[PDB]
Amino acid sequence: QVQLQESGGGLVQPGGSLRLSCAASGFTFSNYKMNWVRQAPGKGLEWVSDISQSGASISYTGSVKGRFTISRDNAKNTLYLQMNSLKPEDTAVYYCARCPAPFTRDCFDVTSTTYAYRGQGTQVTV
Amino acid sequence: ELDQLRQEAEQLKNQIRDARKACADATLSQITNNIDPVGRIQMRTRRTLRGHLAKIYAMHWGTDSRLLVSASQDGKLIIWDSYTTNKVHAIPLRSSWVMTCAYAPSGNYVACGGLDNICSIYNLKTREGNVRVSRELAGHTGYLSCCRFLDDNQIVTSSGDTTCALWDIETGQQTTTFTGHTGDVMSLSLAPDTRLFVSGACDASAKLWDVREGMCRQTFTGHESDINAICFFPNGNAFATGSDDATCRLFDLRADQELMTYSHDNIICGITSVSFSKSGRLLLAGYDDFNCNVWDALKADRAGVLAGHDNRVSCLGVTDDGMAVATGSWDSFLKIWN
Amino acid sequence: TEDQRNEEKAQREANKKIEKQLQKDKQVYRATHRLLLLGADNSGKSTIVKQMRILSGGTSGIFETKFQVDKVNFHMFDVGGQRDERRKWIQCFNDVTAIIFVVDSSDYNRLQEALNLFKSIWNNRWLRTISVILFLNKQDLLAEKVLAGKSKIEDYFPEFARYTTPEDATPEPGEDPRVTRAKYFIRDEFLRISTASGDGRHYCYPHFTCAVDTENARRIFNDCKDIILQMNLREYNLV
Amino acid sequence: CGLGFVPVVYYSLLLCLGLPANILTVIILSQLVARRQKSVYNYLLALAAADILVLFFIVFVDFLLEDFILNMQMPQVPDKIIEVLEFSSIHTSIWITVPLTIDRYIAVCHPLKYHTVSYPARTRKVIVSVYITCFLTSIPYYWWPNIWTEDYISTSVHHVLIWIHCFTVYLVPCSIFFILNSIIVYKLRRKSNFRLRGYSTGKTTAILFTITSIFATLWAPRIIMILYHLYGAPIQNRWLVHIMSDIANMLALLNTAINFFLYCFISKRFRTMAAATLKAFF
Amino acid sequence: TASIAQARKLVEQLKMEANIDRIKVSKAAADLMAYCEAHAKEDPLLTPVPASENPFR
Ligand SMILES: C[C@H](NC(=O)CNC(=O)c1cccc(Cl)c1)c1ccccc1
Repeated sequence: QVQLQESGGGLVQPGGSLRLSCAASGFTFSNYKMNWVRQAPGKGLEWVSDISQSGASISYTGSVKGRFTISRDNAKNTLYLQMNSLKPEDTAVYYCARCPAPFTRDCFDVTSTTYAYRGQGTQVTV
Repeated sequence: ELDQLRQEAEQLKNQIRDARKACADATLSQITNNIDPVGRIQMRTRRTLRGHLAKIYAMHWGTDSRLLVSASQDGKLIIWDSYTTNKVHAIPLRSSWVMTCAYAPSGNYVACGGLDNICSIYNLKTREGNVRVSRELAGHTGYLSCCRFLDDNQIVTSSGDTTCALWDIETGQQTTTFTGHTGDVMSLSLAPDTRLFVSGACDASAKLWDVREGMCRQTFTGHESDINAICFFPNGNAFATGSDDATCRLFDLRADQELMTYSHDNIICGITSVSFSKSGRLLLAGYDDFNCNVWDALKADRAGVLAGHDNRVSCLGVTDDGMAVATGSWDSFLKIWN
Repeated sequence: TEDQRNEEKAQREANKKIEKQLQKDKQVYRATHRLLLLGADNSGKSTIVKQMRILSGGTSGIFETKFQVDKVNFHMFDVGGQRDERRKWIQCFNDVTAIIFVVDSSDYNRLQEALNLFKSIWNNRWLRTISVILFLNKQDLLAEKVLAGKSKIEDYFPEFARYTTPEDATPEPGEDPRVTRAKYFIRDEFLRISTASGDGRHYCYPHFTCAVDTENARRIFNDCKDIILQMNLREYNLV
Repeated sequence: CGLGFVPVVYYSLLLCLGLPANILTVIILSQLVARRQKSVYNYLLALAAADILVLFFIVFVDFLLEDFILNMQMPQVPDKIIEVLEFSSIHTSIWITVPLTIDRYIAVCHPLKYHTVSYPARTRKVIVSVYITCFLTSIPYYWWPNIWTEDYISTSVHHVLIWIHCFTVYLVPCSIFFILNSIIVYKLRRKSNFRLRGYSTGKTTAILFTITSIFATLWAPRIIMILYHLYGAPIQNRWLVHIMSDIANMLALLNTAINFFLYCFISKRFRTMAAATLKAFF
Repeated sequence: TASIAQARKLVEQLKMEANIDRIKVSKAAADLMAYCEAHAKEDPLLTPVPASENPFR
């Protein structure tokens, strides 16, 4: 089955560095635009960053642009999000989301209702 | 307790995976290599049903395998006579955005739905003869995706609310609801015994339901993306699902897992509509790349391509005698192949 | 075969009637232009709907908005009764002449979400031939917000301080170069997504609207005129 | 005689270069499903059919056979009656291009009110009311002078006939070409278009102007000489009138062949479809 | 409590779905093969029908 399990995450001081990893499983990884989604406490789901199938269409969210650096290892079915210099705003539940359609550059995955292809997520406390 | 709940859910998933692995003896390919290949299959376009102005999402052949209903986004539910290439009816809908249409087994009634969250039933053989809205079935919160008459009184209907509903046209109420999905259920196919149907949703899983009991018996997962097409094998002990990952799977209810993948490398477009032949050897699958495809259900080797549409093909139905297949597509034409 | 012949004539007569009615409906389907209205809850798309309703009737979830200007009638479709997932019912609107996008121009918090939604719309395989008529709604709230402090759009979008207003600007007499810079900065954000794909097959037409902006139906009128014009030029050999 | 030898080879090349092209046009547009969605394809198919009619009739049975192959036919039953239909073919070729330009004017200058006043029913009306009107109003082309038969004497029927020919092939068609094309160029260039339209003139208005320019240039000589036989050179033109009259007719027929490269070969989509369909038989 | 209740519904469904008597895949696949070959002749699209019998030509 489509199973995206999120690793990493934990207690963070205001300015710590974490290697958020997404050990994905259940599909050919190097065919989807994987992207990260946060869940702020008491707030809706927001888009973090995305990386294309190869890694040539990287795009970050406006707020955290230089603080976050996404990187996928297509041969390991994983999605890294190097999060250093974490402010208290980044105290959310991060989600590792996969766009539904293979071989496309867009997807509607900001859905508050449970999107079918999105992991259980980890809480990073800053 | 919640962590314990997730842990025990993981244990149950491991148990079902182990049972599936143990039940897997070999691949269907190995045991059907003793069959001679079917060979190239050529099906010319006998007709081009040309009366639609907008794109066509759904068609459904009648029981007599002669008349069919086609729903287009203009707002029409044109019912044709395939042999005569004649339109016996042209039903003006209310909401132009229709996603489904169903021809009743008896033929007295026709259904249609769509973005209006409503399944509208039209009687054909009324006293005067003019088609009218017999009933207006409300209760779905999401859009409407697939309607299928179980009989003249009941109808199974899938929606964009992740729930299916068994309706009662006589009174307009849901007899029993099927709420076990996670994503939007798109296509559903009824059984030859009209007792267990499936619901293909956007969570890469198709679930088998009991019409009478009302509760899911066995889930079927293995697809990589949302499935928007599903149809039973002619006996009712297997089915196929077509998704946006450019593959078609064959799930076996008796073995409770996938049998074979139907996917080539050069096809990278999602399947839109699936249907079997009267023997279950020609799994036709309509893809987004403006043309259909024909597969050998026992070897996965593609044999035949039903090209000829200028836009996306969206509906696909085989006559109950198997003597024809009609592929309504977004070019507003229903080409009946043979 | 005489009985069969007369029964089949009873079918060809019905076919002729259906053909006549279908040509009559064709003279109605191609004489109207279906429009699709997206946006978020905060975006005052309903205000624009009412304003162009003054210039028709629907309460069944999908609020149709029939309006005509200069003897041509468009048909807006305010579909909002479905869920938050829209990757499957948005495919019904492939033949729509133009997608109308109303963006809440005074919300800095939910503006990246609007750009993400536009990027999804601008790149759908089934929407890649539909031009978008952007509608940056209620510029008055944005003008009040920037002209009162605490409007650090440079905070939520870090590439504002390193930004200068475009030369091809159209400032109203009472405007401030600051609010002008912000309101054209949002426009340039959306056109950045617009001018990144869709190789000359669909265009984003951006327009500024306040709450009470009467001239909204005419703006869509002219934008749709240009859209139809371009599709006819590529429909001929002129291009 | 080189003066009579050049036409033979020129018309051989014209036939072998235009008949296959327009036959391919008919073959491609007979299966193109967009025809029942847009009227321009129907107009183009009509233009191809009229090109078949012209390039067969006038260029073969009047120019190859009748001119330099047979030179034997009795000029009573098969000469004047066949020029009746040959003039009809050329008139149809011109008055199929006319409604096509009217349709383009509608679709460009009034793009939004285009499907309201242009659909494949008025298209059928105007496409079958020009074939018939050309085959009916060319019946008067039974008195064509055949000016070099036996030093004929000019009568009043030839004068009215050539005036009608002028009014039907050049003077009125060029008038309704120029005005429509000039209005299109005006409203498309002198109006503020989209900013990313740097090449908005040399690819659209230049083509739309050269289309009528070449027709006017290649049909001017024939008209001016058929009027020259009316109002010029009673006793002097006889020396070298045949050669340049043939040249004017050659330009007129060359228009019928360039009318392909200006309409069907221009679009990249049509070229790609032709490339895909040229291997259909093999 | 609502999330816990949903988890209880999910675990009940999973327990009911994993407790299904399954039959070996070789047997089911061979059964599909046998059914398909036992109905091959009546299938028109597999072995083409005569032009007279075909109602669409
Ligand atoms: C059918 C017509 N063919 C003709 O009109 C034949 N007439 C003459 O050559 C002629 C007659 C009187 C005076 C002069 Cl200057 C010339 C034609 C149409 C288009 C192209 C070529 C020919």
